[PDB]
Amino acid sequence: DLAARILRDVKVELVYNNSLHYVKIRASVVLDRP
Amino acid sequence: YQDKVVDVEVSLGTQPIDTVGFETPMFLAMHGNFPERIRFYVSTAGMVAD
Repeated sequence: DLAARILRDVKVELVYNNSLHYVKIRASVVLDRP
Repeated sequence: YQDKVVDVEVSLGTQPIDTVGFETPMFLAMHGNFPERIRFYVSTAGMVAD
């Protein structure tokens, strides 16, 4: 590879940022707390 | 006898060498578009030209 002057093994990694599509919520009503 | 006050030898050990490559495929089709036996293409737009 040095003789032919060619570099091959470059590597990269990325983490794409997913947008939000759906949401689910749980609510509750209480009178007191221990 | 010698004819040079200083003499220098230089030798290059950087000779490149042919290598095989495991990438390029072949498809053996039937046609008469070009006279030679093999043609290389980098895109379909090149093939449509021929």
